[PDB]
Amino acid sequence: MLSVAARSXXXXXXXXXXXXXXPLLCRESMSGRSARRDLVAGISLNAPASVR
Amino acid sequence: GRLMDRIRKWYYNAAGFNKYGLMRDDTLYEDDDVKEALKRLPEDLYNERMFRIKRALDLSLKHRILPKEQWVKYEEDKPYLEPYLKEVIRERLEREAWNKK
Amino acid sequence: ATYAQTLQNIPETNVTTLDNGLRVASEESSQPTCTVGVWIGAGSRYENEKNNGAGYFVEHLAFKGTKKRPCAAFEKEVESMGAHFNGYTSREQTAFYIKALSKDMPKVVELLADVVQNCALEESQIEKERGVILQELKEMDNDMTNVTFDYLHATAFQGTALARTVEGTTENIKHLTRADLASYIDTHFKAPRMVLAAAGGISHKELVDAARQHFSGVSFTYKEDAVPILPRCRFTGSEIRARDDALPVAHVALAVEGPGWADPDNVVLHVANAIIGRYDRTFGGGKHLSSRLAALAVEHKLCHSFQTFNTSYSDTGLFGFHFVADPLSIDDMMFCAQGEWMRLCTSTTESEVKRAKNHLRSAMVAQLDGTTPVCETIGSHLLNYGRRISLEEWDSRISAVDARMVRDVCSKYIYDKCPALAAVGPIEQLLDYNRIRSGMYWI
Amino acid sequence: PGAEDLEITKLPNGLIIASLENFSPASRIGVFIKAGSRYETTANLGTAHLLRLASPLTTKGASSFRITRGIEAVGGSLSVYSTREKMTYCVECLRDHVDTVMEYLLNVTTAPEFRPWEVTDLQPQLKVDKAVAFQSPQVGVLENLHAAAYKTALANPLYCPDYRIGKITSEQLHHFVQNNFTSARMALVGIGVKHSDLKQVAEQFLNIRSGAGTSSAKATYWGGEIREQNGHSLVHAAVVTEGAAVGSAEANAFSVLQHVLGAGPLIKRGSSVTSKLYQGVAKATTQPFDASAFNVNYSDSGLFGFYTISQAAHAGEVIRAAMNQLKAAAQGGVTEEDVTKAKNQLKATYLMSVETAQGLLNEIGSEALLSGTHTAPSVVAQKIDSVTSADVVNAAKKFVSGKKSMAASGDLGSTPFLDEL
Repeated sequence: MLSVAARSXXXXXXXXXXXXXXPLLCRESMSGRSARRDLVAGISLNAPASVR
Repeated sequence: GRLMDRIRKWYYNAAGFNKYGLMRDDTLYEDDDVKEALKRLPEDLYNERMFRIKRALDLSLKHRILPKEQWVKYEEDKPYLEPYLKEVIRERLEREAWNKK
Repeated sequence: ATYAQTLQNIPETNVTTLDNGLRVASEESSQPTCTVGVWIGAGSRYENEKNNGAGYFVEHLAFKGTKKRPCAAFEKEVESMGAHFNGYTSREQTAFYIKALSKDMPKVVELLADVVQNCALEESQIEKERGVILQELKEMDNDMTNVTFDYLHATAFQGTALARTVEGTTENIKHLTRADLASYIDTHFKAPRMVLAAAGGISHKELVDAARQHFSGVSFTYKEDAVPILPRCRFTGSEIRARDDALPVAHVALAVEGPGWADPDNVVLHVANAIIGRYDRTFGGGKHLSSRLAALAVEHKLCHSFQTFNTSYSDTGLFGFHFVADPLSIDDMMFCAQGEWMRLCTSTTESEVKRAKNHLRSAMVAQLDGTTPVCETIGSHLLNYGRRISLEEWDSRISAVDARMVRDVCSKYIYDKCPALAAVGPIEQLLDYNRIRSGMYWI
Repeated sequence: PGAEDLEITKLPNGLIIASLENFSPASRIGVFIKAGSRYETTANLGTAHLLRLASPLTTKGASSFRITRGIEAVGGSLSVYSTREKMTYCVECLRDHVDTVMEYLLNVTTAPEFRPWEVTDLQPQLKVDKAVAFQSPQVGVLENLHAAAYKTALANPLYCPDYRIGKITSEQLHHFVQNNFTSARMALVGIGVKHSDLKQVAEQFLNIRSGAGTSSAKATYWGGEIREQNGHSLVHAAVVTEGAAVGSAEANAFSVLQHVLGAGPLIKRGSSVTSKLYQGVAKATTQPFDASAFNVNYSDSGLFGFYTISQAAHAGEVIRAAMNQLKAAAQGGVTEEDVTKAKNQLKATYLMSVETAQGLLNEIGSEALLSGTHTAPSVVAQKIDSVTSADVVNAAKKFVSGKKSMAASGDLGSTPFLDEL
């Protein structure tokens, strides 16, 4: 398990605002959002930006 | 042949842009390839070119020219843009050929 | 080894039907881990005015335990065996599936069955989910992309079942009864309308055995084994414009009526969508992307993103596209987009299709990357196509598509049609249905 | 057939080559590299980030144009995932086009040209790419966490700092690629192709001489506390201590202490029971929230602790509660069973996480680079359960005793300071 992840065609994009910058209201739409482990970063020439 | 190479230097002098202090490349009509080529020039080469041109235009408005000493000499004319222009055209042809394909 | 062959070596999908009518299917692999779940042909389209949202309210309680074992027990029993329990509910399809080690396969089935059959529906829990759901509505209300697709449906199929949201209405959630939820489960979660799907390292025979065991109840009458055909939904060329200039960017979604699962044209349509493709500001390809619309989008900064979609249903569907863009570039984007659609009906090249097919092939293969996605495919295939369609078959269909074909199919569904339009946000620059309508003809 | 093998040669220069073959209709090839933001210095910060976005730029063999139109032509893809210390350039496509797609992967990772103008036009993209990533508060606090937890290498941000946007040079890129993309630091993994071919490719092409050029200045623990007051109604917070290093002996202990405390929900909208931390928090707070065990394993260091999310006012109770649950565990509060649940909970997680061609290649690669060979899936499982009830409790103590570093975000008016725990 030396995997940096296993310890720690598709894809949807997004968009924000620059210059200065650019909802969760129940334990349900928040659970699983507490940094599993490290942070990865991806970029594809053909798909959305990824982050863990 | 090293003959027509005598022709070149002849023409170069006949043309007369060197009398304004312009380099051969400074005289290129700015079509699209040239437009792009210039955008790729290093800051310094770009500003040097800019002054040379603004200088020629001032001469042209004055109906004067540079003192013989200051004329660009055939063998000292820097073809600074040709390398870039050559590339901009290669890329374009590639894309062109690839899009018909 | 060639692509041709690898497609053949793929282990076939075994399907066997029980007595009550339930169907059992699986694709066995060498994998130690796996996924199994039940895919039900039931959703919001099956609901009515007063019970809209039941299928969703149910989806929330489907995990708060059964009668055989209350909440804490149920959860503890699932967690402590390292299995993942998840699910969903759409308009024409619901599903509850589990991810675990091939070993537990049988205990899993028992649990699946206990949920779809004995959901406790404890009343104290219902008064809690009421707030939970209400809260998820306010959160989902801030997701423009979804607010936009719901509006698209709400207008495209106005006055029908498909016009409803899956989560239902505020009033319904506030007043649904222990009864209604029970009634929904009883009326809808039934054997002939369900499919037990499994993918991973499991034995079909072993699987079907477990089924017979916990999927008991057999039917007496003829009505209990009849799978009801739903009243058809009427499509309407229209538009809904929700304007709020206080929102950062605009969302626009435009679409025409699709054929529905069964139709072979769906293959071509997907190839078509492959030509127009999709895009978003983090695509590294940039100005070189093969998609003409993506290219222009980059050249002229037309949008933050765009995507084409071929949402199929049993008897109908929606074929369109959706984009997000700044208030002042909506017009040009729409213009260029409708442009590309007309190009589809009139000038598609063999070059464009060759690539589209390759993109579509890779796409279908990518939908079978893991046990959960392969299980999802089986569940849906049986439920929608009444059987499984292999990659070997799909690929054949895809290889049959050519420019000529794409043109004729797109012309058939797009050319001179009255689209449905949903626009949300600072949409002033996009305007007049009439103008949008004229964009539906002349390359 | 199907029941194949996993060959794994290792050429002269030190370049590793791992391969498999599950006769999948599609192939997936990668190029794992020991290189990241960890090898940057105050002088070339962000250069690693830009290098990630620069993958589509012109190479000596293929143009910015042909790379994209070329890969798209065969329904292929090309991406670059990277952590704080590893970069992975991988492509995907149908078996028939592996050869085609390969040319570009080779070119991108070994022959970049980083033309000044291309580089210049590209830089403003760092601004955008960063802006989307930072939409998740999750990412903002992990940047500051590493910052407060270290003094160097790992303390470096994963996304190019603002002040350096537009100031990176073609130079910095070149040098960064010359001193880090060296054969002894690279591995060419590849699922879905015969090992003999993936090998033939490596040899006959790959240049950029062996060695290990620049070396990362060993990470030094700092134990800082960075707080970001930004008005958000939801406070994110992370509290950690130095933990296990990659492949460390002590590693597997925290992994288990992780699952014993709660490492991410298993039942949609369910209240994790096997999660002591969650359950412990729930008893303390009454409003919405989330809490988990945080664990990171780096080459020469590691991080461990918990991460929370809560309404600003119930921030105090949530983090203190998350703490007691760590102390209460450092005091024999770990049943012999909790250790058994977690043990399988982990083998399951690990196992499932390898159904994805991406997950698999990411596994076969991470080892083939940091190690030199592929561990047996039974060894991993054997090494995991060989963890004692004590190993776990002691890991918990290491946390309670060690110096902590924290990182908050949101309206912190009720959030506590590291010295109030």
